[PDB]
Amino acid sequence: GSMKGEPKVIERLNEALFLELGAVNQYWLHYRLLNDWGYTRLAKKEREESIEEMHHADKLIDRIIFLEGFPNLQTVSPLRIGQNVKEVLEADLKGEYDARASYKESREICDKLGDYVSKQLFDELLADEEGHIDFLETQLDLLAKIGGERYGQLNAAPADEA
Amino acid sequence: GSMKGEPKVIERLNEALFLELGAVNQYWLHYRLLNDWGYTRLAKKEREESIEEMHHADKLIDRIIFLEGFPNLQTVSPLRIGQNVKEVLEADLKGEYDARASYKESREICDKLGDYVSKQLFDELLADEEGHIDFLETQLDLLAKIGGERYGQLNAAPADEA
Amino acid sequence: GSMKGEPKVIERLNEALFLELGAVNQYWLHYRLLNDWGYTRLAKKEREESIEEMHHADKLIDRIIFLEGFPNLQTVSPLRIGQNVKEVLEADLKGEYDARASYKESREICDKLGDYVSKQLFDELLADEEGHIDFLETQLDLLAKIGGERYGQLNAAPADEA
Amino acid sequence: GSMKGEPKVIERLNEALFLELGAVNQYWLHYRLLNDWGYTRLAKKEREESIEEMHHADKLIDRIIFLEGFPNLQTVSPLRIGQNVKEVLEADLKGEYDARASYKESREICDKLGDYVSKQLFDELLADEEGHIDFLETQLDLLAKIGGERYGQLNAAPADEA
Amino acid sequence: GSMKGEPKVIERLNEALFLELGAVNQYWLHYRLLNDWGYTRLAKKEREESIEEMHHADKLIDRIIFLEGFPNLQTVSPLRIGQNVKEVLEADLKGEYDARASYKESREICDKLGDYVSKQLFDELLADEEGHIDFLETQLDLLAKIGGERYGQLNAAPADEA
Amino acid sequence: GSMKGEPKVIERLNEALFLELGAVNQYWLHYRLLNDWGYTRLAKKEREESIEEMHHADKLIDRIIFLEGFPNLQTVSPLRIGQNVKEVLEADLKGEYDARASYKESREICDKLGDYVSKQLFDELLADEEGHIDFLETQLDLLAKIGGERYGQLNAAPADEA
Amino acid sequence: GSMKGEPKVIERLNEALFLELGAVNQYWLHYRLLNDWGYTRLAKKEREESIEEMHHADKLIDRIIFLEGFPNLQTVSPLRIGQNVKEVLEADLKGEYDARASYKESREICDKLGDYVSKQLFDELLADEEGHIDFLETQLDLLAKIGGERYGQLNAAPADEA
Ligand code: NA
Ligand code: NA
Ligand code: NA
Ligand code: NA
Ligand code: NA
Ligand code: NA
Ligand code: NA
Ligand code: NA
Ligand code: NA
Ligand code: NA
Repeated sequence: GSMKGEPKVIERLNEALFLELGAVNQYWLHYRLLNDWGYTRLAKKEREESIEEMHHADKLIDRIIFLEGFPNLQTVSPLRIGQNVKEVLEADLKGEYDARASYKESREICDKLGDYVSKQLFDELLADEEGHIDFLETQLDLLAKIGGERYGQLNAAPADEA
Repeated sequence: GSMKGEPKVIERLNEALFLELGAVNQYWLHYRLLNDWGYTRLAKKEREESIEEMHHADKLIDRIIFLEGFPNLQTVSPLRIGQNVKEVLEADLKGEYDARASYKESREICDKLGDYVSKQLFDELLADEEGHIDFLETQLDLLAKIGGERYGQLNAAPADEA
Repeated sequence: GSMKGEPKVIERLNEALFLELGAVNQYWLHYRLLNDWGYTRLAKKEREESIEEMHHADKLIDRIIFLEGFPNLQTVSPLRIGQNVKEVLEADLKGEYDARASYKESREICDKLGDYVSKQLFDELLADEEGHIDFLETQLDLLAKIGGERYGQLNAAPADEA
Repeated sequence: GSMKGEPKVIERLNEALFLELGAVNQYWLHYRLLNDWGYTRLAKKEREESIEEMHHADKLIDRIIFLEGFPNLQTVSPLRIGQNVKEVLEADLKGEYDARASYKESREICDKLGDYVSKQLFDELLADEEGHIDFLETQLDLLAKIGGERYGQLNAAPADEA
Repeated sequence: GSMKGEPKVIERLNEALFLELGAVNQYWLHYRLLNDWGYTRLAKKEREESIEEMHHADKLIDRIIFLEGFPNLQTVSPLRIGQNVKEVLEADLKGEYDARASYKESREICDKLGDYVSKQLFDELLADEEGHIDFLETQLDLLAKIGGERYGQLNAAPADEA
Repeated sequence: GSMKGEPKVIERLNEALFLELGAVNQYWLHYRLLNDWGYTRLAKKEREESIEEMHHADKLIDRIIFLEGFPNLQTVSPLRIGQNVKEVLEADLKGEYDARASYKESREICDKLGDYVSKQLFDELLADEEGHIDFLETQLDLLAKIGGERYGQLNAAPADEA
Repeated sequence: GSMKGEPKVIERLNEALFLELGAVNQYWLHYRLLNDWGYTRLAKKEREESIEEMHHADKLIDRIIFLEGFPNLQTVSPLRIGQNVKEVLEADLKGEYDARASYKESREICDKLGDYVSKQLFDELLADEEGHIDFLETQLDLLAKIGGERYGQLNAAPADEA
């Protein structure tokens, strides 16, 4: 018996890790920019989401090592950095769709190759990303309906607690 | 002695139940839509009002069974589903006026037929619906005065607590 | 990228919602009847199960809206209303088998169409319904073995706590 | 201005008091008999119901004195005393129907004569009696369905807590 | 649908408000006079009753606004100000009878015009006023039986707690 | 509707139970041997793992009964009993690989036959066994790197707490 | 007045960030490898040090944004990944010396250009890195003196708490 994973499974896991490290760093930078712009409420959520992506990355790393593969943390996927509140949300949403599409294909490859526990891991990440797509599309819907300046005000703190 | 109710009283009670199940379901769907649109504060109130209508439905069911009638939960009254915040409030208000008018006529029929305890039940529901008409007309007054986009912002949560 | 679901997936979700609203209402009416008949212990469980079905309905509604579909709360599936304790259990069991069969087919359609998160939702509901089929078949087994009158007594409260 | 009530209103109030003192005493004796027969659970409920009828009697006495009438506590309405559990419930039910019919007629006379606060008092007692008719008819339904001996066992305590 | 009340209903509500503001002010002045005269116990009750009348006034104001009428707080009904303890009680009693008679007629007009929730409000105020007529007639009965000077002493505090 | 499972599904469930009872007993005996040899820390973990396998066996038994099959607890799979610390870990690892391979094939058969809830149960056990394979391969890696005598010392308690 | 930093200062800050993201990822992977190898005590320290490097990265990001520069999180410095405990410590030490040398040069450039607050930030990071060089050189000294296998045993947990 051996836990040596399928090379294609470890590749999909590393591709997920590539995207996850990009998302961690994009959310963390969006956090710092949003805070510097005054949108301290959205910034706090952005930092929470960076941390959620760190947990995803950690689960992927752990699974690759268990499959006796080598996790690649040397590179991170292309960042999309926004220059105003709406661009930040739109950039996050595009990265979420990239993750969604990647994990859907990955769960299918793991299933086809008989690695059902890795398949399960991609199924859990897929559900998590769809939840965050929910959130981001809701925020962009709200921003369109009440307008960007009111959306920014709603997500800014007053000066005595900024 | 017999608790067998007047057929016309059980009919009025079932007509109230018909409307009440419609209101439960309309408020619950309005809850889920409002939340998905970002108006998490109005959504929470909408869900509270759905639950209040469930309690009305439950009292009606209990009274019909006590009168040895058969409660009908198979059908629900026509739903009015809004597509923006103002339409949601307007749709709820129309259903409240339907309930108000139905319960006013029902208290009169129960009184005429000598079922004063059923009459009392319609009197309590009538007062409750008028309270909710108060609330909805106040919210629509506020929305007209400060404008729909500011009313939406007021009833939305920031992103770190949405 | 788009969260617009497959029309056939939203149809299966709405078909589940149709059945779920029927189950909510059947369990709630069975609750009120059982209580009126004196079987206050079985009534309390029936009301708990109605609430469990409300949570199922709520998850389905939320998923349909996320897929940008329109949840239908206007109609509810045909109710089976029992006229004694055993008929109540038998009627609930038939509705559970309807839900089981519907969700099994739905998980297969979602899987075939590539909506694995909706598939997951049907998988969780399927497990939940099978648990309730377990319970109902156990209760009907007990009722057959100790007899209906002893089963009724076991599930009735004494008069000072009824 | 004068609080001197209508003679016919005080008569209806005294007629209610007549019935209420009969119900107090019938429930209290049924309590002591049921306990002596071993049905300690039903006995405890019977004693609770005697006390509920004492509160009704007290409200009637207070209202008669406020109307400057003279409450009659010299006589009590005919008691119906059962000789087994089912007869006790049937006897209580007959007295409840007597009270119900009396209070319905009394609320109508008070209303016709313009004493709306006395009318209200009869409306509250009417609702209370209908609740107790609910309870008694439920218990008699249960007794018929599981049988009198099982109903007695259900409402008896074991010997170490009788 | 419209909550625009019947003009005659708003008139009755405003007539009640007229009397209620008079009662508030009469009880508050009677409070201050009684205290200045040394009857600190009766004064405290008088101030409590002023506050109870404020709550009545507030309910009336709220109902008029809900009916889309305009509450009139510009005028207050004629005050009856006593110059000794017995005159204070007699003056309060006369105002209570005025309120009682006004609310009885008002509940009848609201009922006739189909505004059963306003009718209910007058029914609740009517019961409340009859309770206070009870109290005042009891106090005047006591004052006649033990004599005015003993009644005054009973309702005065000693000098170290006056 | 019927919960009568596929005969091949109950066979796979019973095959899992066969292996699980073997693992329970192998871990429990390894516990007692390790303790007797002085390796009280590894012994405590071994006993914890026996109990984890008991929970697996219990879930399988429950599922077989729900499918109206008959759980077989008469036989247990071949035990591999080690005679030193490294052999104990190697023997546990071989049994874990047997369980892993059995559950992977079983999830595939349940899926093919349309029993997705039984499939889910094998998916959860599969993930659990892979976690324990992780642990055992890590311990064997550590034992090779620091040497068996140091690994034994690390997993022994001092004499005043052995 | 303007907070627009010197381009060369932002370059040094971004060069520090480049190294810091490499250190975060190297420590996090070393954490997961060490844990998988059984050295759970050293793994926990490695994860703590990854987090310390995250705080350094965060301070650098914040300072770059304050200087109106653009933080680069797209690339990370070359990782040195060890394949046994001693190589892990040696690889961490080499990265620490790279950071030390980079921050020493950076504090000198910031000082020369008159950005004393950025200079201060490099001075604080420099002190922090020298503390971690202290730790790593101490651990490598200990490993040489007691031997690698005893150093590994010392930094491994027993099986009941691994
Ligand atoms: Na993620
Ligand atoms: Na605003
Ligand atoms: Na209602
Ligand atoms: Na009337
Ligand atoms: Na369900
Ligand atoms: Na599949
Ligand atoms: Na009574
Ligand atoms: Na008043
Ligand atoms: Na197992
Ligand atoms: Na650092």
